[PDB]
Amino acid sequence: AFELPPLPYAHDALQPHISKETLEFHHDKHHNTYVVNLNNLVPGTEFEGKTLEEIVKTSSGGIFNNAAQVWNHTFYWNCLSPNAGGQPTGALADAINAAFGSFDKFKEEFTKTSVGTFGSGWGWLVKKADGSLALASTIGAGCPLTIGDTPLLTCDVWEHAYYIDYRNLRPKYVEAFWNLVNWAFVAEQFEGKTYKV
Amino acid sequence: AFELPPLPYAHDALQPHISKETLEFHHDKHHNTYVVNLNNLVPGTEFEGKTLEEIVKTSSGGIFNNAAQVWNHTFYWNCLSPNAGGQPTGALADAINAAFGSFDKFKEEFTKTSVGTFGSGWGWLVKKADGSLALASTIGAGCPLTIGDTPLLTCDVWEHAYYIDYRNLRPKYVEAFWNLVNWAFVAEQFEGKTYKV
Ligand SMILES: [Fe+3]
Repeated sequence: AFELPPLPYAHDALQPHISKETLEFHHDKHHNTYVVNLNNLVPGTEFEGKTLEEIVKTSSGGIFNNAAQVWNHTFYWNCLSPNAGGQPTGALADAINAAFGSFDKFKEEFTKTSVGTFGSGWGWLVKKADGSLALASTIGAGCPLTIGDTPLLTCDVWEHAYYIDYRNLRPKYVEAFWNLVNWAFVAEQFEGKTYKV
Repeated sequence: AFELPPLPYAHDALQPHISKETLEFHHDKHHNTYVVNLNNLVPGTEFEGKTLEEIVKTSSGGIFNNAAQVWNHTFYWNCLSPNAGGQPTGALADAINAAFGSFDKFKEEFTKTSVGTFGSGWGWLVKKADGSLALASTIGAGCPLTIGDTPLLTCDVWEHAYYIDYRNLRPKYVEAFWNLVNWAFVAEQFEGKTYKV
């Protein structure tokens, strides 16, 4: 059955941008719940052998909400890391600077897309089927995988992602998340070995 | 312009079911923000003279999300109170026991409807146009007023309504909310002077 992927870093590794408490709750409880619920939902269905990506790509209803949320969260943890942040270099940086004009202007628009997500949702930086870059905002457990797009970066805006550390100040959370982005991971997604399982 | 209604009780009046901190944030900040945004949104539009209820009933988009969230919150604060909880008596109790079988089974189903709201939303107990009782779950700022139904009771399940006190334990929040319900207010809505502003 599906399993909860260990955190790619220590629980206190992302301080002081995201507390250890936030990670314990967000990863140990919330993420875990989605995993548990997915494992209770797949038995006896046509999703019994499929892979996470496979399920979120063909499922709907409650199976989807949980499957997509598990993936979204695993992907999300990888988009972050200690001693990171900064900017992307190489082809990624060119794709961004060419699609958004500059990295600072990409952050501006990525921030607007995230913060402007009404309610529970996610902010995304994706690569379309034509290799072009694009921003997307999903609500709930919405995942770019279902539109054939390729996720390069994501930002969880569900209130539990930041309430402990920023309360209602969602913008201050997004701003501090920039200091944790794992551009190496984003780059890998951009063009190379895309994240799976 | 629209104003933020004072809390019907002290900020620490609902302890220990809902902390004073939760009320200061939920009411003083979140509730207030929806008010402030509504006031920036209505000027120059066709909602310039209307009432809160009028706006949430004929608006859409961002004007709606803010108008309905202001209403939902004001209504919500009234559905709670110190030295309350218990059960409804009279005609309300009859309508409940007749629609749900018993008050305990109504709580079961109301709880299921609330907790089962995926993401940000609200749990409701309404009275349809044919006087029958019904449960509803809205996402985001969804309000039963727009369906011509009559809200009797509501439970905010946006994570900010309980994260400070229960974190991811939404169920323990709903369970503690029952100890705060102001049934007199719910009764008023059931049949009589319905809430205004
Ligand atoms: Fe709220």
